[PDB]
Amino acid sequence: GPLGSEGPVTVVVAKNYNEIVLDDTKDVLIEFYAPWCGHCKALAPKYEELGALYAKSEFKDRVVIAKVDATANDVPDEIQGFPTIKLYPAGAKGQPVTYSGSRTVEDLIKFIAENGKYKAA
Repeated sequence: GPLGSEGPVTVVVAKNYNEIVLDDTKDVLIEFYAPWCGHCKALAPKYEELGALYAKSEFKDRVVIAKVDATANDVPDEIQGFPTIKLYPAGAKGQPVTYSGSRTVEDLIKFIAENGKYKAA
């Protein structure tokens, strides 16, 4: 049926991050960010290219690239390092892979691929 619309990576706010990023249906990579975070602005290229490929290649119904505004949405988890990249596997949604977030897609693949249960790589 219908496929595609706007923004590949599922930017799930803290409001739904427990419904989309915390879903055991697949491995979800949540990248906490902000609107003024120059870092996220550099991480988006990978989030749109990876997210798009993850949501439009051979895993669109599998490991999904998620995001959330750590400054626009009150998350239930604390963050000592802004931004952050938590990976909620499809089995370990209770002890995700909290991260700092870098500017590399290769590390992302190996991320949910070594951090993920689905091993999307």
